[PDB]
Amino acid sequence: KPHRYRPGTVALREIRRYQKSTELLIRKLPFQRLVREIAQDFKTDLRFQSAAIGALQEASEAYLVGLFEDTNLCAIHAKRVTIMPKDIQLARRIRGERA
Amino acid sequence: RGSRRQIQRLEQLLALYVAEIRRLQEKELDLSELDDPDSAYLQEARLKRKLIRLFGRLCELKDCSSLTGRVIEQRIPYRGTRYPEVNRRIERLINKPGPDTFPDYGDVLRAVEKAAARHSLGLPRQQLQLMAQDAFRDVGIRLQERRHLDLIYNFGCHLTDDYRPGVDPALSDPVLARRLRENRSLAMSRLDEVISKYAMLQDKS
Amino acid sequence: LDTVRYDYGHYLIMLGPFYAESSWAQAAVQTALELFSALYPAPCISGYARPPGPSAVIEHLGSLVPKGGLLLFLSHLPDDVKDGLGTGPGMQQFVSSYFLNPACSNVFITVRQRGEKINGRTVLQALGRACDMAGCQHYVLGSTVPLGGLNFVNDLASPVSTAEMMDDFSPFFTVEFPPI
Amino acid sequence: IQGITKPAIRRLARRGGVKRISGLIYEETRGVLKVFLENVIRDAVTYTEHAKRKTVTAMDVVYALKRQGRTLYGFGG
Repeated sequence: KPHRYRPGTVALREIRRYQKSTELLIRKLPFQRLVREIAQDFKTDLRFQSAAIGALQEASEAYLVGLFEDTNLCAIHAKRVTIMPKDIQLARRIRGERA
Repeated sequence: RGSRRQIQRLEQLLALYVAEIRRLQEKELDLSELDDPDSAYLQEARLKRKLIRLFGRLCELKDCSSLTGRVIEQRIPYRGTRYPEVNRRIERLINKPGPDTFPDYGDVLRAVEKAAARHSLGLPRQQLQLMAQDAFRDVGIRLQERRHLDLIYNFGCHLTDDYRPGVDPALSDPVLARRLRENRSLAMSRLDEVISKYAMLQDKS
Repeated sequence: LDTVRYDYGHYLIMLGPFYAESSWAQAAVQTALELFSALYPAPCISGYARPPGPSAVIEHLGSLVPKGGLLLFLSHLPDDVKDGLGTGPGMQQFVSSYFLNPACSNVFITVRQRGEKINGRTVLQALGRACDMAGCQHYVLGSTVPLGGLNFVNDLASPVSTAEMMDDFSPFFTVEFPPI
Repeated sequence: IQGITKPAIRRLARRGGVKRISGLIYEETRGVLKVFLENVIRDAVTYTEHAKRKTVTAMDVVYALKRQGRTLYGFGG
């Protein structure tokens, strides 16, 4: 239990959200461009808040890890077997919905 | 103490980075701004990283070791067998550092047969595997909702922050409710047919 | 009272003890508050709520919160209730027995602590001193948070810091609020 | 046409407690990702233009996320 730091000028929950955001896996240009692809897709042309791209990324990876969590949570094996859409569809069959 | 005078300039610099991070978080982007590698979004991410490592500099500057307030950090203790030193080896799944510490069934079985072997338990592969399955699903779930929890804790920014659940506009204007029931229909339809798409596709094997 | 906006991450405090008897304690809480506005004159209270009254504690706590919910600690409960702990959600039931039904002479406040030590005092500390001098008991129960309605964390083992109450903590024994 | 990293996906997978994966699972996650975003934005925009606005808001996206079933469950009560 070594010492810990709380700064005076910044609320922690802000610093924890910033550190949370720097943690995201996918690179942010690829993402930004995938939202472009879906917007130019939808024929809707609206400016997006950058705050809203933020929300979309945080939530997307939430969902994806959520699906791998779901798929590994039903794996009973004799040794490691590599994971296939068989397995994801079975995991989803058992639990479902989101993450 | 003339140095203690300098450390607060670093702290308010932190305050400044957060000022500009919110100024960028508000800036709105059309589509061509969304192809931009220099866009207000990516600027906001460059700023967030420069902040967090200023913070880290500063943490290692006060001896205080770098970490901040997350449920990820606390080791999650587990005694779910009736056998406490199986839970010795098992309880440090987590002792492995940071995120990405999360097992599959194989790992739990290796740790339960580790604590079976070197502690010399000697119980059949039967109830050994009951212990391994019960435990794996139990801590799988506990860990999952611990992560989810950390998500609803720190999510979005000061903009998403102010959200009441019952000012949802769909409530007073049922035309909107109509449209949204429609979109959710579409959404679930698609999810399930894409998952089954790659199922019945990988059947090509 | 001066007000400031309600955002997540403030502190929840309760001012009071644990006509007639309720008339004495009253004179103290409102006294301490005044003293506070004097001792620390910068507008940090977001969400004072008494109303309507007299009403069951959790209902008092209901009108305190516009968004999200609260997370409070078992060590920072009043020693009268804290003592009845020394067994899972079995104890959720008891802490409901003490903090749900009983009707309060107490005042619940949410104060925001933002930098800016005044004189010697912090927010929590100027409320500490103004409270003691005013002859008034005060418990800092926990902090205001995005998740859940009412969330208790098991604090009994190690206490939380006066200051370290804003961290994440993952509760057991979660309690939904009331209706209107 | 360039995608998103085969390692980044092997890394989301690894985060889910998954070691290695069938090849085609790579592109499955791509597909799944894109479906998700679609019907979040679809819902977000539905708000945005109902309220008659030229910009999609981080609030619009919260209102959409919480509508996605379990996804944001627990937030803001």
